[PDB]
Amino acid sequence: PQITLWKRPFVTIKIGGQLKEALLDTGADDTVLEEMNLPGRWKPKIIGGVGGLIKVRQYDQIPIEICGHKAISTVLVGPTPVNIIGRNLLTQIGCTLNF
Amino acid sequence: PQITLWKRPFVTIKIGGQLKEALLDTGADDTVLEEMNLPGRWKPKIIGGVGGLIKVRQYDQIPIEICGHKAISTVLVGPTPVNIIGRNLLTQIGCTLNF
Ligand SMILES: CC(C)CN(C[C@@H](O)[C@H](Cc1ccccc1)NC(=O)O[C@H]1CO[C@H]2OCC[C@H]21)S(=O)(=O)c1ccc(N)cc1
Repeated sequence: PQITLWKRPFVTIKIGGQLKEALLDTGADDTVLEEMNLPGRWKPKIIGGVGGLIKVRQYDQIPIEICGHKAISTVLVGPTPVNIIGRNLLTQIGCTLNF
Repeated sequence: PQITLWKRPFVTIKIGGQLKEALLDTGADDTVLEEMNLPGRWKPKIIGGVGGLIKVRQYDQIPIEICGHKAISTVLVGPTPVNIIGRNLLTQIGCTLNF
C-alpha cells in the first residue's frame, strides 16, 4: 500500500517476541530501538544524530516482522528517544518514496 | 518521481535563490536546514533526536522549491549536521511512502 505523511508514520513491528511501535524514517541509515533484550552476540558502536552521539549495541541477523514482511536485519539498541526503522530495513521490504 | 532507499535520499532544493542538497526525511516532523540567513520574523524552537536536543530558529511562510514542486512552508534553521526536508514539506509536494 501507500502511507501519507500528515501524521508520523508509525508501524507495528514484532521483534524479540515483543510488539513495538516504530517510526518509518528515510533519514536514518540504521534501525535503532530503545532499550530491549535481544538474543545472541552483539558489539558496541557509536552513532550520531541531530543532537550528537550515543553508544548502541549492534545485533546482527535479528528476525523482524514489519508491514507483512518477514525480514532479517541488523538492529542497534540504545538511548534513542523514538524507535526508528532506517533504510537498512526499508530497502529490504521494498519501501520507496514517491511524489 | 520514485526514489529507492538503497542510497540516502538527497535531492536538490531551491530556497531564497540558493541551491542546496537536502535529505528527504519521513522521520522529521519539520524541515531543518544548516545555518543560513533568511528574511522576516522568526521564533526559537527546540527539536530533539538521536543524541539530544538542539535550538533552532523557526521562519514561517518561506518559499521553497523541490524538484519543480513549489511550496510555502515553515523552515527551521540551526546546527543540524545535514539539511533535512521534513513531513511539513513532504506533504505539500505530495510525497508518500509506498510498499
Ligand atoms: C530521530 C528522528 C525521530 C528525528 N530526526 C530525523 C532522522 O531522520 C535523523 C536525520 C539525521 C541524519 C543524519 C544526521 C543527523 C540527523 N536520522 C538519524 O538520527 O539517524 C541516525 C540512525 O541512523 C543513522 O543514520 C543518520 C544518523 C543516524 S532529527 O534529525 O532528530 C529531526 C527532528 C525534528 C525535526 N523537525 C527535524 C529533524
